[PDB]
This record gives sequence, C-alpha cells and structure tokens, in this order.
Amino acid sequence: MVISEKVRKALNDQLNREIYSSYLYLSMATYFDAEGFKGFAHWMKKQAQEELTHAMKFYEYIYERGGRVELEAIEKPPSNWAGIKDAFEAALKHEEFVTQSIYNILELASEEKDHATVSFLKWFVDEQVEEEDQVREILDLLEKAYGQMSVIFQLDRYLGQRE
Amino acid sequence: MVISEKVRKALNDQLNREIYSSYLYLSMATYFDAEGFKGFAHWMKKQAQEELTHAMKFYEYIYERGGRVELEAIEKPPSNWAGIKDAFEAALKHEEFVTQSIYNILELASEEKDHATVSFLKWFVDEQVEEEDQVREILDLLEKAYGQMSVIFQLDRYLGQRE
Ligand SMILES: [Fe+3]
Ligand SMILES: [Fe+3]
Ligand SMILES: [Fe+3]
Ligand SMILES: [Fe+3]
Repeated sequence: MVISEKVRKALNDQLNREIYSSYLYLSMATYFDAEGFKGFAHWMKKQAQEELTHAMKFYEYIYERGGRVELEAIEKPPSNWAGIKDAFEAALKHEEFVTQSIYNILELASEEKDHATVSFLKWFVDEQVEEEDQVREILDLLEKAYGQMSVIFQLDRYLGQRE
Repeated sequence: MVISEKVRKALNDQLNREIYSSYLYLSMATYFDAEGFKGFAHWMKKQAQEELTHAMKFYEYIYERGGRVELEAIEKPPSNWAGIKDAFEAALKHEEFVTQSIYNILELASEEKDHATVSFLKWFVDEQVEEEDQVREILDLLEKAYGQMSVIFQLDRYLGQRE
C-alpha cells in the first residue's frame, strides 16, 4: 500500500519536470518582456507560478504516501524565440510532452493497482487538457490576426489581465 | 541612465543566485519532510517562496533599467544534512554568502556611478540582515535543545506556524 519505488520515481521525475516547466515559462517571460509584450510576459509569470503549484502537489503526495523527494539540476531553458507564435508553439509542444509523461505514470500506477496514485493523477490528466487548450486558443487567436498588430496588441492587453 | 553591462550582468547573476536560494530551501524542506519535521519543512517552503520574490524584484529592476534577463542552469542542491542544526547552519552560511554577493554589486554600482542601482540595493542590504538574524535565532534555539527530541518538538511546531 506504500508507493512502490518505481511509482515514487516516476512521480519524483514528474515533480522535477514541473519545476523545469515553471522555469521555462519564466524564460518565455524574459523574452516577451525584452520584446515589449508586457501582457504576454505577465501571462507567462502567472503560468510559472501555476507550474510551481503542480510541482508541490507531487511533492506533498510523495510524502503522504511515505516517499521522499530529491531535487535534481534544472537545465538552462531557451531564452529567445523567433516571434510570439514560435514561443507559444514551444509552450504547446512542451505541455503535450508533459501530458504524455503524466499518462505514463497513470499506466504504471494502474498496472501496479495503486488506486490512490491513479486517483491523484486524475486531477492532472484533466488539468493537462485545459493547459493545452489555453495555449491552443492563444495560437488560434494569433493566427486569426494574420498580420494585424492592432489585434496582436489587444491580445497582449487581454493576456495581461490574467488573475 | 542607464545600466552598464557590468552592472546588468551583476544583477542577472544575483537573480539566478536568488533562484538557487529558493531551490536550496525547497531541498532543505525535502530533508525535513523526510525526517518527519513538517514544521521545519513548512518554514523552508515559506522561505523558498520568499527567495522567489527576491528574484522577481531583480527581474523587474533589470527590465525597468532597459536590460534583459537570462536564466541560467540551476545546480542540483544538497538533499541531505546531519541533523536539523546542521541544515540551518548551511542556511546561515548561504545567507552570509548572499549578503556578500549583494555588497559586491553595491560596490560595483557605486564605483560605476550608478546611483539608481545603489538606491535599489538598499532594500536587500536591510533584508539580508534579518535573513541572517532569523536563521541565527533558530540556530541558538536548536543549540539549547541538545539531543532532546522534546525541545525540538516545540521548535518544529513554532516554525510550522510561519505565515
Ligand atoms: Fe504542469
Ligand atoms: Fe503545465
Ligand atoms: Fe534572497
Ligand atoms: Fe535569503
């Protein structure tokens, strides 16, 4: 009933993946801020804080199931992109990879019949749907602007209001 | 007006230093949590959030002065100490290193006639004093506990109420 070390390792690896996710979004913030998109940058800082809450859910769960957390090195993220679209495409392909990693913990836990870990991951399975969708929606709004800066600047102001 | 590359680089290095600070304090939480001292772990998690607000103050000042932030790789922190007083001694030593780091930027800024940066750094010089004082107050109390798991119980409960 205590977490297996194979499940404890998959959860710890995901915890460090959420930390890197946070750092990566802060890095996109540095980029948007340097390019004068203060709203996109604000959105990325809020997203970085939200990735830290994901990491700490894994953190607390590992300890509640009798495991222990080991923090690894965080690799230097990219710091520059070839435009707004290129940055949000990278966020999406990142989140699609995080989704796939969370599915892999789900399968592992379900094969081991670790019902509590399966239940825990259900929150993240569903949340990953919304994380991909919010990025996909921004990219669609950007695409639909075509080249029109007035529309792109409104998107900057819109995303800058994020709670 | 406005920042030299030397001062910008010094601030960007301090930003990355504060990020490592927070990561180190989270790593101390992982140790305390593994040893069942949920209150010491709580205090470390609060401190880690505090270091992130330090980092973001440097973040925003760099952009306010027309510079750009570059996030660097983050070293894997230690994950194990030899008791509770040992960990808080590593924390005190680390804060002493951060204080000296901040003094070096102050001297660099003053030598470069960047009095805006000199003014900006006053908050951190003042804050680094109570950062050191708070750890030393903890270290003293951990010393008056000797082995006794009992006096540590009261301390763990007190620190666990940190707001
Ligand atoms: Fe996440
Ligand atoms: Fe995410
Ligand atoms: Fe700090
Ligand atoms: Fe500090």
